[PDB]
Amino acid sequence: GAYVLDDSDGLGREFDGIGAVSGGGATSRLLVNYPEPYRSEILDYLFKPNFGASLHILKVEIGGDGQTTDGTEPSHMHYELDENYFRGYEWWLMKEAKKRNPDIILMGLPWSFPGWLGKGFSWPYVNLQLTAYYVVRWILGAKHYHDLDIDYIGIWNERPFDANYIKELRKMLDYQGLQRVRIIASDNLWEPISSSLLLDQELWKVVDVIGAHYPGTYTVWNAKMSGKKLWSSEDFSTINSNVGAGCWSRILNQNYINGNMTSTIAWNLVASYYEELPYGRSGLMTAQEPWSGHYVVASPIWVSAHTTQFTQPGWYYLKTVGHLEKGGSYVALTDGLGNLTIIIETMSHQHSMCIRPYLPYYNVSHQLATFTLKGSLREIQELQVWYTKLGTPQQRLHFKQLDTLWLLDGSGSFTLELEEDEIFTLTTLTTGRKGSYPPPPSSKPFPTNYKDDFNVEYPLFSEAPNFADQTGVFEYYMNNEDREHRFTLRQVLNQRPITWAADASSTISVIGDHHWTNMTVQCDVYIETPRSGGVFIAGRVNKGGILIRSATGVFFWIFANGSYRVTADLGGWITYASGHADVTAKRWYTLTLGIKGYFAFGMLNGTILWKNVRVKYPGHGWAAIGTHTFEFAQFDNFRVEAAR
Amino acid sequence: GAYVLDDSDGLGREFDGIGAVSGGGATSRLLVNYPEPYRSEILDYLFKPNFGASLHILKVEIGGDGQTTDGTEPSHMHYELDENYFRGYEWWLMKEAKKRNPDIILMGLPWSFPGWLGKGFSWPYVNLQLTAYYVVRWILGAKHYHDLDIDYIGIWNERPFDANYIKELRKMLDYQGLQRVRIIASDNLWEPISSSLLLDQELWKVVDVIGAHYPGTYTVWNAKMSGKKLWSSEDFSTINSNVGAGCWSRILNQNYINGNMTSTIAWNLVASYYEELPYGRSGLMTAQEPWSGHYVVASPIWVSAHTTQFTQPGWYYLKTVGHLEKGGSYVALTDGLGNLTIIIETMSHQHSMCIRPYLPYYNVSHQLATFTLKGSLREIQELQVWYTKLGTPQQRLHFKQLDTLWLLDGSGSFTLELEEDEIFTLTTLTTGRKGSYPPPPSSKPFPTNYKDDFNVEYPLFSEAPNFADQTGVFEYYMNNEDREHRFTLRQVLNQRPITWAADASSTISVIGDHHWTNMTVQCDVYIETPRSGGVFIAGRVNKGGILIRSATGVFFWIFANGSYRVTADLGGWITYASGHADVTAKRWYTLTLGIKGYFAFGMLNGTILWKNVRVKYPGHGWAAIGTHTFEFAQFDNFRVEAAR
Amino acid sequence: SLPCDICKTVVTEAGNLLKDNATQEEILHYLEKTCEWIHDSSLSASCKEVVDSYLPVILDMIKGEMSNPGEVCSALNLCQ
Amino acid sequence: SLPCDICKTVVTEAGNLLKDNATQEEILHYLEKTCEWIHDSSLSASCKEVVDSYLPVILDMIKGEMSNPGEVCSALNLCQ
Ligand SMILES: *[C@@H]1O[C@H](CO)[C@@H](O[C@@H]2O[C@H](CO)[C@@H](O[C@@H]3O[C@H](CO)[C@@H](O)[C@H](O)[C@@H]3O)[C@H](O)[C@H]2NC(C)=O)[C@H](O)[C@H]1NC(C)=O
Ligand SMILES: *[C@@H]1O[C@H](CO)[C@@H](O[C@@H]2O[C@H](CO)[C@@H](O[C@@H]3O[C@H](CO)[C@@H](O)[C@H](O)[C@@H]3O)[C@H](O)[C@H]2NC(C)=O)[C@H](O)[C@H]1NC(C)=O
Ligand SMILES: *[C@@H]1O[C@H](CO)[C@@H](O[C@@H]2O[C@H](CO)[C@@H](O)[C@H](O)[C@H]2NC(C)=O)[C@H](O)[C@H]1NC(C)=O
Ligand SMILES: *[C@@H]1O[C@H](CO)[C@@H](O[C@@H]2O[C@H](CO)[C@@H](O)[C@H](O)[C@H]2NC(C)=O)[C@H](O)[C@H]1NC(C)=O
Ligand SMILES: *[C@@H]1O[C@H](CO)[C@@H](O[C@@H]2O[C@H](CO)[C@@H](O)[C@H](O)[C@H]2NC(C)=O)[C@H](O)[C@H]1NC(C)=O
Ligand SMILES: *[C@@H]1O[C@H](CO)[C@@H](O[C@@H]2O[C@H](CO)[C@@H](O)[C@H](O)[C@H]2NC(C)=O)[C@H](O)[C@H]1NC(C)=O
Ligand SMILES: *[C@@H]1O[C@H](CO)[C@@H](O)[C@H](O)[C@H]1NC(C)=O
Ligand SMILES: *[C@@H]1O[C@H](CO)[C@@H](O)[C@H](O)[C@H]1NC(C)=O
Ligand SMILES: [Ca+2]
Ligand SMILES: [Ca+2]
Repeated sequence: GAYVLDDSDGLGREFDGIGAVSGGGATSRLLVNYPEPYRSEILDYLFKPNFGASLHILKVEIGGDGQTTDGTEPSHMHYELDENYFRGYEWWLMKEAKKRNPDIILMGLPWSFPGWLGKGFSWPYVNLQLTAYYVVRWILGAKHYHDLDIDYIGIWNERPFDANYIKELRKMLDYQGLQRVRIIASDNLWEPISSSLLLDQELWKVVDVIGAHYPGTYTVWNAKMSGKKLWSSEDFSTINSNVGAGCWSRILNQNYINGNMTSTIAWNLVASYYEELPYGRSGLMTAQEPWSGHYVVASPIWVSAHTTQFTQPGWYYLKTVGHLEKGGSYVALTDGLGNLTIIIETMSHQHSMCIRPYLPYYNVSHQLATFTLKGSLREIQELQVWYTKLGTPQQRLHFKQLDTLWLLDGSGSFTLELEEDEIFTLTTLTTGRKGSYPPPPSSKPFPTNYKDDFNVEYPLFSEAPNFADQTGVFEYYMNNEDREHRFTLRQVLNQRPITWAADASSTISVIGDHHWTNMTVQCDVYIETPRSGGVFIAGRVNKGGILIRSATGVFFWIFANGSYRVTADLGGWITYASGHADVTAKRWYTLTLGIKGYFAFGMLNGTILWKNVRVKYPGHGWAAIGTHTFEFAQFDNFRVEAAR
Repeated sequence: GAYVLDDSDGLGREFDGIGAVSGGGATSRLLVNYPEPYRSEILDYLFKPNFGASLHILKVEIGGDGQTTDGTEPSHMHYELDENYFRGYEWWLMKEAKKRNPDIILMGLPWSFPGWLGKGFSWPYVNLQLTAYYVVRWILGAKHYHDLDIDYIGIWNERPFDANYIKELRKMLDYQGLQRVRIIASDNLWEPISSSLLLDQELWKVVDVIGAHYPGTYTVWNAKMSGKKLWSSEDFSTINSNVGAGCWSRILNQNYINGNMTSTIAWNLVASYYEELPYGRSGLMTAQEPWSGHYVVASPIWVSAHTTQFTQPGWYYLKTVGHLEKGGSYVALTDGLGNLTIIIETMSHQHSMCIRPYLPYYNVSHQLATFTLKGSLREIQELQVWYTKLGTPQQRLHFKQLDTLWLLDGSGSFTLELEEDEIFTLTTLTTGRKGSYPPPPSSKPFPTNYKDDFNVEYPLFSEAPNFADQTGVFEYYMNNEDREHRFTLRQVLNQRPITWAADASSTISVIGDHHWTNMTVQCDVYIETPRSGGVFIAGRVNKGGILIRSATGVFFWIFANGSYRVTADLGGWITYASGHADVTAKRWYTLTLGIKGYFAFGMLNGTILWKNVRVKYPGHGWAAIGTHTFEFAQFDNFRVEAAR
Repeated sequence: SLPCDICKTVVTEAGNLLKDNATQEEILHYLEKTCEWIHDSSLSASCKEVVDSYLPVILDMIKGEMSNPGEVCSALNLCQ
Repeated sequence: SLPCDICKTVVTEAGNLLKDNATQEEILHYLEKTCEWIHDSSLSASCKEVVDSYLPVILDMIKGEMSNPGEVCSALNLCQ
């Protein structure tokens, strides 16, 4: 089997880059509170050129206050007339990425929207101009407050598009001097966007890129025909084991070979969210322990390097790419300056299955491949070699540089012995590097004794560390008018968002160790809504993210009508205990909840309210705080002591 | 506590009887081919008075050719001009039940309907008259051909009702001289039937009984208010273990106590369908091995006896019924001829959970219950006692008669010592009997070497034994015009019926042992449709019933266009092998399919067509036959040899 | 009055669409194919099973409401 | 002509009805409730989880088709 590589008949499509997603939702949540130098080391493995994953693209969620997979992300406009360009962690992340790689490509995309944009409906297309103004404000803010140039803007993540909205968005962007910003649509399937572009000349003109999710390396006829750039704008979403690394390796090559896709973007960037939340450990690497500093440079990081360190957006694929006789594939790219990169993969079916979609069986066996460099490639005498072998610990080798290959015999030809689950990068480039930092601290569970008094005058981030909001939005709050409770944590949503997921009907933020079973939670609470207001503290909270509605545990609620209730569920369908209590609005109370084995008790201002209440056992989960509906409330002097 | 029982202030509601369902779907399939005396013994345990379950009601499915849970059931009208009142096994079952108990109550209800009836639509209410004539004809057929009086008629099982169809049905029945036949509606939830009856005087007049499914012992306000009889027209559906028996025990009492329900009907009568099909072993007893004669007189049989042997439709409940101080309940009934029956249950929450709906925790602890007989019940001085204890085999006493109680002290009072999971029947009746037959043969797997040449000239039943149709309908067929293939099996559906379940798009009948993994299937096949026709033989078929669409195995197909295909799925989405073959319509071919480990082969007329084709392994399932669509085809000389 | 007559005719047509023979099979095939997109090699059964277990009941339930056009229009405030 | 104008307004009323704020939560509650009827103590989680996962996507997808009333009417043979 001889495979010809040649540029004599011209070139293939322009390569657009490899990237990853931060968001959809709160995937980078636990990264922000990592101690130095570890936080900066992690960022280097992700973004530093000629080091680690050396990513070309960073795609971020434009927070809309709704639950978007592993938590909620704060919006720049919680209410109409509200504007704040310093909430959350996406601004910080984009700036950190840009510091390491100034040529990084930036993309923004909404999953949810604040409820006020709906004007009575849970729909973002009620006023096209208004929704476009909300999105464009985010782009302008990125530039004005953070010196960030957003390169691409999306429509509505995995949700219907409105052709008129897309057109209106283009008009709005141009009007605000953002003609350079490009539009990608529709961050869903190939259809109906592809056919819509063929039937509407005006829509065709305003859409720059067709972005499809989890395509399984293939495209559709209408998309090829559109003549637009085709990107796998969301892919991967698999556990970062060797299997996850194989999946990533295979699709990186075959998305172009099989589907003419010139960019692939992984969900997600780094697993910095509690592993027990949906799709745990599905990032290119792992960083879910800010309390310990422990992080894992997972296999997908090196699979990324095989392409990212040896290609750049603007290079061109050759016309000569394809599959191997006995399984696997090869791609080849040039920069038009005489450089050449060759990427070969032999991922076995059993060690490269992604979550989406279904992968049909294919055989891979030992083989030999001969490559011949025709055209201007013949003039190349030398190639650098990089190698990776995925599998068992006895046989895993990552991004190891091998002996240089020479083609001095004028033949312009070479041969390789290929086995299964291997990656080879053959490049003229000398800049390759397997980046290294000393090993980080060992893994350790979440602290068994933890407290946060929220007494931070000028916080770096909008929310206290380790609190992962699952419905509603919680923020640092300063109340000067009170000396006893000057610095608190406040739930700030006053209405349900235009939801992406099925958010709970009560707000909730989870924290700690999901393994915890016996625990004591304490918090000072303050109900802002007279008569109707309510708050809670909870333990053994077992579900979150897109499943937040399903959460069970032990919930201790107090209400401003002088009542209390103890429930088994966040939904409050199952009552453990209930009664009266001396509770009103606009008054500070200390709540204590103790859970041990089959029994629980609750305290109000250090006095027993209820005791020896039988609860389900065994049971385990996080500690939590929240409010009865989307209402204002404050929390202070949070404490938890637990046994795993 | 002292529990009073009295008839001085009058009586409660009239008791209507305890019953079971045969159908929805093919639940009695494997009973018909049991050898004697076992078949007759099973029937006695079910229907013989003062013996076993001694059932008051038998509810049957009116076959509509569609898949209705564990298979398809044949209709009396496959086509508009087709009428046959001798297909299937429901006629036979009703006659067998009636022979044992002439006072048994008979009910009929459609799940599916044949296609033709819809007149181009998948809706039964297209022509209200044609649908009513189709149904009423069955009821008349039941009398004219089998001398059976159908007492009750339903609408459409767990599907929407049409008030105008319900009105047409009454008219139709009356017009055909069936004024005695009563209507039960709507075999779904309490609503919208209950409120519809309150808003429509005309509908109220034509509906005799409100029949609800899996009510969880409760009714609704509108149903109580209607003044109609309320029945749990479908309940139970739980594995016939001690847990299943507890569920049945508890609901039998509490459906009346909590929901004013005067009848409870269990799905299903007897588990005579492959256990690996949906809801396996969910009958009052088990009879799933006609090849061995092995049957199991399960616990629910004796739980039934506690009521059925000591009550009869027409008896009245007393006003004095209720719950016990430390958990459990008691009901009491009279015939108004001096007889009295008292049924007590103490089913623990953990040992009485049904499949539907959700059962909330309740405690059951040891207690003493004193019973005093006021009114005309005070004249009673002698009561017979029957006892049951459900649990582990060590503490397992079914329907054991205890020492006779004497209330000679004029007090008209007695006390009982009550533990958990116990049933007591206290009756004046002397007729009680724990029926007994010698133990049936031991359980044995389906024969490893099996053949059926279908050479039955005048079969007793419409289909060959052990073939369980999962899509389409297969019947014995005689073709005199051919001597080599005079007696065959034929798929007779030529169109998709008005489906209750999600039937496959190809017809299929499964047979054998679901545990089989290595097997050789052989069958002579005959394609009736020119050009477009297709048939198959299969092995390792894993799923059936309601999930027949998802079924996977090794399917060997041959089409009248001169082609073949080997698939991993019934849907044919996954191809193992494909190619050309010397195959046409209206010609007999012998198909052989061999499956062993990772490899399979196929033969056409003893000649290899394909060999060493790699298949998924491990894998296990039944053998099967079928057709590409709803089309005519014939099968002959069926053979299977397998290893479990 | 007059929009009441037209409203009733629209509901009728929409009903007749879901009532078409082809409709059930066409929906199952769409939904089973989306199952291959939603999940991998192992969990392709769960998804497909859920679809073949509830789709009939859901579709037939909707056909039930489309069968009373007067009632639909009354809720849409085009009849009463 | 005239039934095309009425048809379009019917699709809009229904479309706006599903688009009401209260609609999502209402549907969630209904299906989450029916999950207690369909399954017992153990399997009440599976049903509820499936509901909270796919209803969002399904409901919002329908709201999309209702958003083009002309297209709906064209398929209903009241417009073209
Ligand atoms: C969380 O709290 C529960 C409640 O106390 C803990 O469970 C209890 O653990 C103790 C000690 O491990 C068990 O006691 C032992 O009982 C056996 C006889 O059953 C006896 O031989 C021993 O000497 C000792 O007394 C107790 O049974 C157990 N209770 C239950 C209901 O399981 C649990 O261990 C705590 N978990 C954590 C992680 O802290
Ligand atoms: C169904 O057929 C398959 C295919 O033959 C059977 O599996 C095979 O069983 C044999 C004997 O049990 C296995 O061979 C053994 O291999 C080991 C080394 O691995 C060797 O030490 C032994 O002396 C012997 O040669 C064979 O590996 C196995 N094949 C596979 C793929 O599992 C299976 O047992 C049959 N099942 C039934 C119920 O009949
Ligand atoms: C999209 O990619 C496909 C390949 O997946 C291209 O189709 C052909 O690919 C073979 C090799 O697999 C080449 O020999 C052919 O020359 C390709 N066709 C053509 C017309 O060049 C397909 O061309 C690509 N489409 C676009 C729009 O570039
Ligand atoms: C391969 O790519 C490198 C990287 O761009 C090229 O090197 C650059 O060459 C340009 C002129 O062609 C100079 O202005 C840059 O300063 C060079 N940069 C570096 C880091 O070397 C190189 O020309 C390409 N071709 C070969 C054969 O190496
Ligand atoms: C339906 O059954 C309920 C009980 O489930 C009856 O309601 C009352 O039940 C208590 C005992 O549980 C008695 O003390 C009351 O006297 C009952 N009410 C009446 C009006 O007698 C209810 O009566 C029954 N409904 C019908 C229509 O008979
Ligand atoms: C209890 O029920 C039995 C069964 O019906 C009654 O016995 C019947 O009594 C009638 C007259 O009342 C006779 O015509 C039947 O021949 C009797 N049948 C049998 C089998 O005994 C009995 O009267 C009822 N009362 C008591 C106190 O036993
Ligand atoms: C894979 O290919 C090799 C070589 O062609 C062969 O030996 C092996 O049996 C094949 N495996 C499968 C499962 O097809
Ligand atoms: C059940 O009741 C008994 C007696 O009142 C008591 O000892 C036991 O603890 C109770 N169990 C539960 C789980 O409530
Ligand atoms: Ca504070
Ligand atoms: Ca024969």
